[PDB]
Amino acid sequence: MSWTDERVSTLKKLWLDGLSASQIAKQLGGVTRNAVIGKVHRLGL
DNA sequence: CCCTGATTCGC
DNA sequence: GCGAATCAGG
Repeated sequence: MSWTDERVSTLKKLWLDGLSASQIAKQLGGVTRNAVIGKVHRLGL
């Protein structure tokens, strides 16, 4: 998949909750923990 | 051997 | 903008 606005919203919610990158990756599907960390960085979190 | 985030740069 | 493959550890 791709970083749709929906998926980014989910990432932000879960990260702001303190879930780890691998946990978020598993919840989302379609991305690795690497992709999640990279997106967290580009979002400025 | 399970796990954590951080970074570079080809794509 | 994206994320594999490191980096740097717990």
